[PDB]
Amino acid sequence: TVCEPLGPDRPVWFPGTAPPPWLDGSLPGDFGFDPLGFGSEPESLRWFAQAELMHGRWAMLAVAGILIPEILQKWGFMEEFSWYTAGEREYFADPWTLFVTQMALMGWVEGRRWMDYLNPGSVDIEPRFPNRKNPTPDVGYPGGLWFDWGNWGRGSPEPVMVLRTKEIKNGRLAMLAFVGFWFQVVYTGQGPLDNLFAHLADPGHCNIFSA
Amino acid sequence: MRDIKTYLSVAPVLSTLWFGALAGLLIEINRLFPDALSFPFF
Amino acid sequence: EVKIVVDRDPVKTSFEEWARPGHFSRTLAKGPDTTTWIWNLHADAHDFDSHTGDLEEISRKVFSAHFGQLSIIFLWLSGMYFHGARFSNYEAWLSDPTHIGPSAQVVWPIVGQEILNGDVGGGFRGIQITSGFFQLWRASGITSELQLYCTAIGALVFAALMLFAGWFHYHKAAPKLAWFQDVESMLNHHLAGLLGLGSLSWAGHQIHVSLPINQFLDAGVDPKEIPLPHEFILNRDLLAQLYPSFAEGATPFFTLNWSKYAEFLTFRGGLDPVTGGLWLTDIAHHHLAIAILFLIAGHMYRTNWGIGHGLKDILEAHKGPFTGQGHKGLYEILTTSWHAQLSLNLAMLGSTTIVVAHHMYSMPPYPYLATDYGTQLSLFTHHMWIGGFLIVGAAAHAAIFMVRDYDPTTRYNDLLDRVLRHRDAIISHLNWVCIFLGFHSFGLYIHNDTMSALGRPQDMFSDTAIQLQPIFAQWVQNIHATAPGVTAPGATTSTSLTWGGGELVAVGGKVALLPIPLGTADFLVHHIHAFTIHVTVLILLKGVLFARSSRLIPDKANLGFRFPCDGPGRGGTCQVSAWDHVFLGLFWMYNAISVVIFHFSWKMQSDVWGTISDQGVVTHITGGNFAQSSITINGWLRDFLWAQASQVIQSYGSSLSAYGLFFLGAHFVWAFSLMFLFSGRGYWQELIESIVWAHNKLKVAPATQPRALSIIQGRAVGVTHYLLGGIATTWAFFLARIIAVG
Amino acid sequence: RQLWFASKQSLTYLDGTLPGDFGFDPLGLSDPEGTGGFIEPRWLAYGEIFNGRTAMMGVVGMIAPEALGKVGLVPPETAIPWFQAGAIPPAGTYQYWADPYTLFVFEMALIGFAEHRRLQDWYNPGSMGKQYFLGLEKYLGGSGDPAYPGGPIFNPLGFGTKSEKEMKELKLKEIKNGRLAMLAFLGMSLQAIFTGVGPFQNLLDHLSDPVNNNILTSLKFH
Ligand code: CLA
Repeated sequence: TVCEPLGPDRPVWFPGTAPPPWLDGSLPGDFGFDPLGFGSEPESLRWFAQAELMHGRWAMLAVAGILIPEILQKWGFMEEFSWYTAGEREYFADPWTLFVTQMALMGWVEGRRWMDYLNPGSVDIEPRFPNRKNPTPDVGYPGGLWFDWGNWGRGSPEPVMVLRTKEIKNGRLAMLAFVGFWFQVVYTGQGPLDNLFAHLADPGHCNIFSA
Repeated sequence: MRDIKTYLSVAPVLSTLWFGALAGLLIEINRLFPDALSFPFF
Repeated sequence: EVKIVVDRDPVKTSFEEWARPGHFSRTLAKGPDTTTWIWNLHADAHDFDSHTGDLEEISRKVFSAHFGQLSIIFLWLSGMYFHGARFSNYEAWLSDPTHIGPSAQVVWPIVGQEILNGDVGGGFRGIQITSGFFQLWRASGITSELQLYCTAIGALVFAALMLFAGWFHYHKAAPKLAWFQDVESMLNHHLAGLLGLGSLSWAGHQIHVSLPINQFLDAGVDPKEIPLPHEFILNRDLLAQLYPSFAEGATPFFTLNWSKYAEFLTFRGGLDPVTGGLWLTDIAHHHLAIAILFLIAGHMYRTNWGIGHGLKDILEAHKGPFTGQGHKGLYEILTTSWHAQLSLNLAMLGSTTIVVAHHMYSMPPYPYLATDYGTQLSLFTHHMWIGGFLIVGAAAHAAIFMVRDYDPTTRYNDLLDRVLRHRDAIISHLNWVCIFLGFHSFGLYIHNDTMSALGRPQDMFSDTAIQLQPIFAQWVQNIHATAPGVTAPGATTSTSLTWGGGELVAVGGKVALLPIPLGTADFLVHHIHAFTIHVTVLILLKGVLFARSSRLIPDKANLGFRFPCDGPGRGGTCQVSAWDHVFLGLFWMYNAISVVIFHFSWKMQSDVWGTISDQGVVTHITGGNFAQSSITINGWLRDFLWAQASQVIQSYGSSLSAYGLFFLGAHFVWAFSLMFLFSGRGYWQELIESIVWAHNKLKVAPATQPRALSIIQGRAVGVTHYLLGGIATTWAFFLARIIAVG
Repeated sequence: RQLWFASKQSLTYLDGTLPGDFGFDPLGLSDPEGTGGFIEPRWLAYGEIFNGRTAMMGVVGMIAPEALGKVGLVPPETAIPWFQAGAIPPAGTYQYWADPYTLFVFEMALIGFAEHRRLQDWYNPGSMGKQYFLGLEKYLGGSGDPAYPGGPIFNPLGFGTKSEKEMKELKLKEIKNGRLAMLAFLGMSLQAIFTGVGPFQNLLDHLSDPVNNNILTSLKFH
């Protein structure tokens, strides 16, 4: 736990501006950007931090699942066609069965996680053979060799706050990427790589303003 | 922030949202069961 | 002199207060010990002058409130333009507007209301409208849904901008006193700046966009290939093709030989048979001349320089023998009390709304407007209602000023002093005039009805019997019909067609306007109007003049503006506050407006509106029985009220069926009002007491102690419900009848 | 203070604070009874400086291409009036190294970067030389006053050697040239809106034929 208070250690998102006082910069990925001041009170602050982390991780997974199969279609062996139209793809089972199974299992898991949030340490999975003392928690970073078997979130590979900063920044970027992909498919009728190459060929004209 | 929460807990806005939700439920039921005169379940 | 002085950031945009209701009132902020608290909260929210004692803060508050109002108006305009864009048949309507009903509202097919989306023609289904936007959108050459769409967007932008401006000007940069209190520059601008330049820019938009596209549409073209507006200003050759003079740039104007432009700026008058509307050349000349007039008017008062008058330097000179010192000091009164200004402006605005209502029907400005019957009728009656309400508000706020902020020690005057010094004479003579008019304008109807039901028709009041002739009105009509001969050579016909001379204008087998004759029935109805107006004036003027102190209660003013009574003493003192005077006058204003609008409907549907045959024979919508059936109340029942109420009552199971349903609820509320207007309070208090007992027995007695409404609020809810019932009844009646038959 | 059409509300605040006060303001805007935001006299001098500078650059640039085309060697591919270059679609256009619209929003974003940073400096002077900027940090402190930034990035050759008088001259020169360029730009644009042929060709005209005098015609056309 390292703090990033005002000064050179605090590169303000808006140069020449004093960041909101209740934005200390402890949470990695902070730059003093909350003009709406939603993080005014601490309970809301931590709640929004958890929401941000979850959104970032899910958005990373979603953008990977969009990107990789489409390029492996374009040039790779197997041809995974339009992902936006894969939502209605036909499988062995009906979409509602898939939906209810997803909801059951994810409700189980996310409910256990919800109780962990409301009551830290009271719902954890970390066995204890004798004489080896286990690690604690920092909710949002469960620890133990279930979700950190590489021993990366604790020390050695990088000071923690730096790696969490990497994570939150990449997650914000991935959120932008997902909303961009979706909005493009709303407007255009291709995948992300197709729009990409179309822009590469004609950067000067092949844009949103092409029509 | 908490001020806007206590403000949102003031009866006008709470009542408006509650009534909107109830009316939406009723109109959706009517959509999924047109003219619904009797109780043809038992 | 005058500068830009303001102040910085009085109040911070903090939600600290929104969770604490009634922060403004010290008593209200304590807590709701009972239930009357939540009535009193809304009841005094906007009461700014009872929240401070200095005019600076309330002036800032009203400055922000005006922005709120303007934001709401802009949002409404945006909604209108949107619903015209995405949900209307406007293009099909433009294709041919003779027999295609303007519809601009569809309803969702959920609960059987699909029938609401009735047949309106042009391959469309939707609730028919009567707002009359379509004549405007055809005047301004919209002729494309893209234009409505982008206009709605721009309106939304302006709305958000105004809301911002509001927030900023109250919270961040609050204006100061020497800005507000400086009325000289405000008059100067608003005269020259707002109105003048407004009409000028509109004349611009008309001569450079509307006029050519409208002339093309009158020539008859599908608006698809009609040249776009900007392509009429960029390439000059189009307008050149239209108007030779218009291809001469700007030399004929600057060089003072303006007559060259005579083609598109002219003084024809009359109406345009192609659409019955006004010759857009005329309306353009009008708007432009008005712009110039306002601009030359705006330069009156000294503001910073050495030229110009001062509103203090104008009054004090006027001082006649009878009145004495004249208007000395009045400038201070009308600059130190907002309520005075609110009253004056509300009165003038109500009068202007009424005169707009009048001038509308008799001189249809828009094209294809005098042939969409329901639109004309509904517009006229709406404007009449708005004017009436504004006038009553003017009187009420004048009374409020008389109570609170009037004082001779510092806000002195020698004119109002005299006026108040002989109030009794004024009220007495107005009362006697009211009695006289009531008798000789209603007893005439009573006599006529009686002598009818007694089989003595040749002793009636009509043209076929003992005769009363409105000679002055026919005199004026003759003058207006013979004036374009000598007095106004520059004109072509009479100023309108309703003057008793000329021909008739009919489009699509229907007539739009023609001469209007006046029979004895018109004399009687005019005197009824005069009487009812005099009585409303009596009520409101008595309230204002006696708001300070009456010969019944000596110190009424000390008891405040709005209080229920002064106890049952001295034989009973119910309804003595000016507030109750306004409560009374409201009903009489309602009655005046109701009889006026009924008269208008009958006269139009019996002497002007209707259809024209192929040969040219006219068969009016109702058969022209006015001059023979408006002179008996029993007639009003039979010929007009009963008969023309058919289309609303058979309306079930049709598109118009909605107009049917209201026709009952309108009546119902109308009933309901009596329950509050007749009863008192103590009875309801005891009943509420017994109900509280019945609940408390079950451990349900709420801490928000139930309380029957206070007296004044009872009267208020009663009068509101009554006005709602009456206006909704006449509204449903009018719409159903006219849109079904017409 | 060469008085040309002054007033007293001018002299209420125009007490000689701007370099070379001439005393010309009938209206009396910046009266300091209540200081209007962006009506501050400091902000007024700032605005005149910035506007005049931009106008100098614009009057050079808008006229440069076609003019040079006359007896010069910039090709006739761009022999086009500034008001016909393409900025005014009802006049002309050109096929460029991008499309029109995205080009405009891109240059808008760049100018926005520059002027946003300059404004942030205006509010808090010197406060740009704190944050990481991939270099450039040890230069953007300026010369204190946002009016006059200085700095070897904006002071390459080196003037005002050991002086404020030399700065006063150079600087009067600044205000005079700014106002002159403003006049010339406005005139070129008005001719363009009323003549319709282009400034440099208007010089081509007014070198020989005196009888032109097109205020006599007042012909208003595209
Ligand atoms: C990571 C951000 C990102 C990136 C790299 C792109 C890239 C692209 N978009 Mg795109 N887009 C984005 C976000 C992004 N978008 C978002 C958030 C939206 C929702 C509004 C859209 C909506 C959108 C539409 C509707 C269309 C594109 C299209 C395109 C392609 C042509 C460029 C163009 O005309 O659009 C320019 C894109 C925008 C104006 C969107 C603005 C939003 C982004 C975030 C701008 C901010 C820049 C970013 C933060 C800085 C770079 C970060 C990182 C990449 C280094 C191009 C491959 C077009 C296409 O399909 O290609 C043929 C197209 O029709 N975009």
